[PDB]
Amino acid sequence: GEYVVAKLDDLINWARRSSLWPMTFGLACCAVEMMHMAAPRYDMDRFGVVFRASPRQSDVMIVAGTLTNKMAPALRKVYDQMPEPRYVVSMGSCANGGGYYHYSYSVVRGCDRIVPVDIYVPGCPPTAEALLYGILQLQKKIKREKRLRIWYRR
Amino acid sequence: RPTVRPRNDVAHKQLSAFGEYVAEILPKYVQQVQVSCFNELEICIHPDGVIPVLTFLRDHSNAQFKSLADLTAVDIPTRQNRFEIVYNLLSLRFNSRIRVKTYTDELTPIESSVPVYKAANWYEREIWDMFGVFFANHPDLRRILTDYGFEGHPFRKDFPLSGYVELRYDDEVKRVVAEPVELAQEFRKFDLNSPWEAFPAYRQPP
Amino acid sequence: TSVKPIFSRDMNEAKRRVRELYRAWYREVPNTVHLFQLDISVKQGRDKVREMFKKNAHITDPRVVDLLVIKGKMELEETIKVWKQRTHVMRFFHETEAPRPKDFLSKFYVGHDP
Amino acid sequence: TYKYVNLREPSMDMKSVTDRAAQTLLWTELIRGLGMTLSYLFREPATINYPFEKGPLSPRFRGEHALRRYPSGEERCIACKLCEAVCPAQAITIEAEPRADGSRRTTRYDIDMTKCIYCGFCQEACPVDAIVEGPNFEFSTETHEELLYNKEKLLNNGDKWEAEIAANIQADYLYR
Amino acid sequence: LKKTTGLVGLAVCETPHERLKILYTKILDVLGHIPKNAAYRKYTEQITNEKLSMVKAEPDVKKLEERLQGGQIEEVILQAENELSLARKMIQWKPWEPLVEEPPASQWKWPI
Amino acid sequence: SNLTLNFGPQHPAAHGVLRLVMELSGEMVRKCDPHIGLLHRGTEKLIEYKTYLQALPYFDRLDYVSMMCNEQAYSLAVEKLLNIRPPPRAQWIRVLFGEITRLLNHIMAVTTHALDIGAMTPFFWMFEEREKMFEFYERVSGARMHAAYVRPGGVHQDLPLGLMDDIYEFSKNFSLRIDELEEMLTNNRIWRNRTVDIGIVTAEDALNYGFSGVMLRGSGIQWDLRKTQPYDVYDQVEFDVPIGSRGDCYDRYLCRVEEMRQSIRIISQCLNKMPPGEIKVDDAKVSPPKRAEMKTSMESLIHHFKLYTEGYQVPPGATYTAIEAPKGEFGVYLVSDGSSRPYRCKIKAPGFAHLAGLDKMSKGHMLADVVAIIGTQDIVFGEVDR
Amino acid sequence: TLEGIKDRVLYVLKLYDKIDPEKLSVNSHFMKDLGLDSLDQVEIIMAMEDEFGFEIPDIDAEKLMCPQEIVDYIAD
Ligand code: SF4
Ligand code: SF4
Ligand code: SF4
Repeated sequence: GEYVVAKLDDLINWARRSSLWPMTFGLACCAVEMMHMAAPRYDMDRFGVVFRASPRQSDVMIVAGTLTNKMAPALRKVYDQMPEPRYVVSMGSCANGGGYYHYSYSVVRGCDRIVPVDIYVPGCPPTAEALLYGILQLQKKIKREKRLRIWYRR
Repeated sequence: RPTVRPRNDVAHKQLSAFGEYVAEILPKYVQQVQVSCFNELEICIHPDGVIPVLTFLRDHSNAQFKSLADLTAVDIPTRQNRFEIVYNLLSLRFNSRIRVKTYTDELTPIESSVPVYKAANWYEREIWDMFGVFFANHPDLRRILTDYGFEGHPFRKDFPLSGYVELRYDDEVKRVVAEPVELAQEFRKFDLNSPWEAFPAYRQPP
Repeated sequence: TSVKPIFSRDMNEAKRRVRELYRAWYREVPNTVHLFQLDISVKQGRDKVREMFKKNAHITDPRVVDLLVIKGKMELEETIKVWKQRTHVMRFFHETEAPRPKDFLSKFYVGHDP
Repeated sequence: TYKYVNLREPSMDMKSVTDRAAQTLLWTELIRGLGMTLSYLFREPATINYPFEKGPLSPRFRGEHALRRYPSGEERCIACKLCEAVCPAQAITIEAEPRADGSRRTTRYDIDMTKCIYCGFCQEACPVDAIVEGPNFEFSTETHEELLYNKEKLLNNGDKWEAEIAANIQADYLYR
Repeated sequence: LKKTTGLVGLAVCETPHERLKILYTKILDVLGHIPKNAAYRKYTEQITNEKLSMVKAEPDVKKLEERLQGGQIEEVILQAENELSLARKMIQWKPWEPLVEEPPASQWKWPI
Repeated sequence: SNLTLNFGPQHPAAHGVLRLVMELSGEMVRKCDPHIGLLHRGTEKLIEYKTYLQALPYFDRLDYVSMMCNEQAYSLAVEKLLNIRPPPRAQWIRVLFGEITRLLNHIMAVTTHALDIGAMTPFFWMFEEREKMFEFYERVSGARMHAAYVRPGGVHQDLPLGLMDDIYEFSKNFSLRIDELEEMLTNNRIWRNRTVDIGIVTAEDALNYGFSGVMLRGSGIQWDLRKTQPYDVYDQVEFDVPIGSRGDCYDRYLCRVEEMRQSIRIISQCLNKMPPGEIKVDDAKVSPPKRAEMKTSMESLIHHFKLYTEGYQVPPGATYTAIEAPKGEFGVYLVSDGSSRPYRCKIKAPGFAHLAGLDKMSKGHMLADVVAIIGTQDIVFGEVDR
Repeated sequence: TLEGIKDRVLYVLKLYDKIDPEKLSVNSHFMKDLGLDSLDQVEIIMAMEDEFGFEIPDIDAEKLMCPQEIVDYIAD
């Protein structure tokens, strides 16, 4: 029982982190470096992170750019339509905490006011390599999960 | 001199002569004509002259300002007519630019220039949205940049930089909500102006 | 005091445009509640409409009334055309904002604001 | 000077007509495109084996911030607040007072890394090379709060990365 | 004859000289209804008469174009059409009249 | 009926989110209503609380594919109000990196234009080239994108030794890369079926709707601000302006591909004609002195201190300054009140007028032709929304 | 059916909550007597519009300040 649950989490954690299908909100600048992560030099697809997905087939949402008050409701709705398990990666200063528009009347001061965030990737923009480091950091975070061990001990 | 921007005397004479030309032809509306030291010609007109002046500059054979490069507004609260409406036009035929300026206040409508330049359609929506200046006879005047339901005109000098409300998602009502703005760190106002005059050539009289 | 008008040339002309706006807003509330699936009642929505018109009752400047009507019509269009999302329509009700103390003693206890 | 990108008149002699008919019926211009993607399949890809391989950077790279020291170990920063003044994002917050030895030093030095635009203006404004953007770019965190650096974090970044920061400065200070 | 003006939506003209003569004559006719002292009439009449004289003397379309310095002859025809439209509008506007109103004292002062 | 085009494609794309409210009858588009503002961040109001140096990085983040070109426009506007002149080597560097930036933009414009239509392979081939040009940005500035390199007065730093040879190496092979792109698209009957006679705009309508750049030149209008109203050293380089004949998406696509070839032609001249000397105006009341001077000279330290706190004061006045940005005419109406912070800064984004013409250009087209038409205008909502 | 007009008109006003029926007499003035407000009258005119299936422009709607006037307008 205890042994099986440990190896079973190992399996599903391996599957979910080895097949991370992202939905990217290309909101602004940071989406350019996001495209460079899909470009041949880094080739995010080689890690199992597919190129195109669809909101309803996605595992991770990458908020790549500034989130304005006008866009906030639409971003929350996409997050609400994602099937679980779902993760959010906050990419760049704007999505992290408002960044260079932090004091603007029309900017959400961090996307973590709208959705829960798993990883914060600093930079303006973070380099494509910095984003890839954050994506591989999220895989390690998933590798640490213990859904069945916790469930079995309820 | 290597560090000093050179002067162009021929364009200053040319733009001055054309400025008198426009003043002589449109005396009903033209209030002032001036050319800057970097050779930009500005026509200051009564707001009633927006359509006649812009039509003349677009269609007249010696003007041919076919392209509306930009249309914006400047807020100067100390003026009775706080809003300055600025038209920047381009003439491809004569390889020249002209700036036409007028004015209005919070309650006085300006005539839509969409009939002269279709380009003006969105510019006027942006001026309405961001300064609250109404344009009469506009096909579809509504906000263009701000959020739906946004109150106030953010580019006015007396609108606070961070606004009055801010957004967050609230779990109790399961939607994004708007609340009065609170800042964990207030924006730090800086007084940067030196107490010594920099440019005597612009000194105002005592 | 001779000024260019917006639409109305006097307050009686302006009051007419105000009443048409109220009719349009009054009739749209039942549809608004349904299309956006609001959880307020139609009576609640109409009470808010009355509240918003009420707090501008003191105006005696026809130009200011025209702008108030102009702004009110734009808001109606955003609602009629479903440009507003559910969040936008519900911002008139401030459901998540706790009541603000109004009397002297209540404000004295909480802080320094008057 | 100008040129026409699409002002060619097709030749209507039967030979040229038949050439265009063969292209339509036999898809020759579509076959040609298949050759180009085929030629790429047999090319060496441009992918690098991250994290075992890394993208090339230069000494000027603007990465994570750090506070620097003199060789004696004394802090370079003298609380002049020029970096705080120039910061385009108002991301720096500084407080200072006389140190117990009378030295002009900071008591607070914070950089909100979620406000910062990583523009490097602070390290240009600094008169003593105290604040720099280091070469580290792999410092993403799991919480927002971990990106609000205080003076202890920034001093530790300086002690952590000084070996490389000093070399990068040595390689670029003659361009500054 | 050309094959194209080079400008999308602008068609070649088979009879440019005759079309120009009509348009400049129509402009001068419309300019007759503007007060004699209006600067618009005096200036518009002067440039129109200069262009019309050039059209009279030069029969070759290419050679006429270098004289007018107005681009393709179809562009020159289009401009004459706009001038004719403008002249009609100026009759309603009457911009030759005295300034409608002075601006407030410091309307055009900068810096404040 | 009534539709709403999605915010963005399912594949990763960097140009912003659009809310396009569409009227259709059958397959035909009856009306397009672009609802923008989803990336409006109040840049122009923020600039009013910044000194002239502090506002420069805001311009990298407008058309955030043409970073240094946006910087150059702002720098030219400020240099014009200051009445100073950047040094000749800085001007050559600014034209050199202006054309490198034009390559960056046109690769993004053309390959994402194909990627949205479904031709996705050229995107991957050409962003390996963009990756190498990001390395040029990072080597002069330390940043791959938002360099803040071009500044009023010149450029921040001088080219590192060995950079020009590497730029030559890249430029040597680039024309072949354009050739491979054309092999996939230029004569492809499917690509032509998606682009030819799509979004036709007449020369007169283009001017009155406020278009610029390729949107004008695709309709045969012979206008390029680098030729007619040259800035920096553009009057010392030789290049041809591509002109279209049919005013449609296909002619504008060819113009962008030819403009890429001319950019390589211009870059070749900048590499060969780069002169020696200083990189920022030798005028320590505008451009900060060298760090070695700041640490030895009393005057230099004072000027360093004041330039990095108060900033330099700009004489009162207003200018409209525009350049031939990769996306069309990019201008700034900059108002100075005599202090060290701008009083007003209106940004003229070429895509603002272009997206206002989408309704016109899409009349009587299919729902999928709207995809191609927003593609051919090359819209970045960072510059449209500010 | 004129006499029915009175019933429908007077019936609709009964359903309106702001008018206490003890004071609802066919000749009662909405403002002076019943103490309604201008916008309350607009709500009544809209209520009559649904009952009788036709519109009432503001020009005529502002002249109907008691039930009898409504009856006169509808029949005419
Ligand atoms: S974090 Fe920087 S690069 Fe990313 S969207 Fe914001 S300003 Fe642009
Ligand atoms: S890099 Fe720029 S934004 Fe970041 S702390 Fe330094 S000056 Fe401020
Ligand atoms: S880091 Fe440098 S610029 Fe900032 S306060 Fe310290 S000494 Fe001054």
